[PDB]
Amino acid sequence: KRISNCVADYSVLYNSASFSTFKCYGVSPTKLNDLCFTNVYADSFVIRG
Amino acid sequence: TPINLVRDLPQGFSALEPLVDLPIGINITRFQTLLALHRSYLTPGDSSS
Ligand SMILES: *[C@@H]1O[C@H](CO)[C@@H](O)[C@H](O)[C@H]1NC(C)=O
Repeated sequence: KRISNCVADYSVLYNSASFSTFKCYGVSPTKLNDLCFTNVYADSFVIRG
Repeated sequence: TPINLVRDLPQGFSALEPLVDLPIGINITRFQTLLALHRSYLTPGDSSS
């Protein structure tokens, strides 16, 4: 997936209270929204437990 | 831009303003336009002749 020319907030992508696991390295989860980047790529697939 | 003419476009000046931006990120080398036809009671209704 490729996202460009869009302003989105991740807060609603976190307050669902339904994700079993969460992992994010390199940047703090609470201060990545302010940190501006160029493009965001989504790597969606399925996997076993 | 409204006009009352068939062919041989007028010499008047009119600028063009953007409406929306599309950030595909992929080069394009060919294009093609689409047209809509009508199927009235005069035609048999088949798209052959
Ligand atoms: C143009 O498109 C082709 C086909 O996808 C691709 O292989 C090529 O790298 C593209 N060129 C540029 C400059 O993006």
